Amino acid sequence: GPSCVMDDFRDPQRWKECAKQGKMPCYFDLIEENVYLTEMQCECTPLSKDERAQGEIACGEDCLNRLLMIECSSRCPNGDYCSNRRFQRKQHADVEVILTEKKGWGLRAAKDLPSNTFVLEYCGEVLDHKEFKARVKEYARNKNIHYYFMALKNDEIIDATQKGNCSRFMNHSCEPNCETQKWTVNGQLRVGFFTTKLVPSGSELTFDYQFQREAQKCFCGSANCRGYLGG
Ligand SMILES: Nc1ncnc2c1ncn2[C@@H]1O[C@H](C[C@@H](CC[C@H]([NH3+])C(=O)O)[NH2+]Cc2ccccc2)[C@@H](O)[C@H]1O
Ligand SMILES: [Zn+2]
Ligand SMILES: [Zn+2]
Ligand SMILES: [Zn+2]
Repeated sequence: GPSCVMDDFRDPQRWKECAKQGKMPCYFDLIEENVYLTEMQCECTPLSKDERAQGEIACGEDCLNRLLMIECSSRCPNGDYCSNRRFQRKQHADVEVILTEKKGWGLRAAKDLPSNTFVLEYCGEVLDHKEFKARVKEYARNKNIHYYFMALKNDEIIDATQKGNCSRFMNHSCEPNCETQKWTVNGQLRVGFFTTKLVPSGSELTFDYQFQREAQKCFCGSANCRGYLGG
């Protein structure tokens, strides 16, 4: 019933207004890139203008970068035509945040999304496994229902609880239709959601949310459903 679009979140005044009549999620800090505490060229042959004209893919599936899960930079053999800079160009799919029967807010496809399609970056604060643990107990002491945690690399856990983006409304499903993929962008590892199937317009977007220890009941609906979240 109550949905909103990506751009609803860029006005804090308007949003906190919609927050008070439950037509938008609880407020948080919207970010495009990741917060921290401190922290090599493509090899495809160029396409012509003749080949740009029929829309044939620049740095498509045969690209040494793409295949190592490393995004091109500005100085790539296809430059602007290069299609393997999806993170940097924020080439996100069309998604609305929706309200789910029992899961809190969720994410649905506003159009048909083909398989292996960049949905969004999971952005947030990047913590070392000390900070993260302090935070887990801080949040358990706060009795926060929801949990916005994810491992990135050894001693690097991304926490969207306070600061983050609409990727954090992605819900679990024991039979999902997206997966995480870890990508390098200027030698900084980044993590985005990518579709694993042909999600129809209107359908909820879901992944296999894996995490440590009150194990939460799972309402994914799916047949052959674990029954609880975790691992
Ligand atoms: N099948 C399900 N049954 C029951 N509860 C479910 C559920 N799937 C999701 N939940 C609820 O979601 C919380 C986490 C969610 C917030 C989304 C929530 N809807 C909200 O409104 O904030 N983030 C996940 C995440 C983490 C890191 C990167 C990306 C995503 C859970 O702790 C659970 O409460
Ligand atoms: Zn290439
Ligand atoms: Zn390229
Ligand atoms: Zn389930």
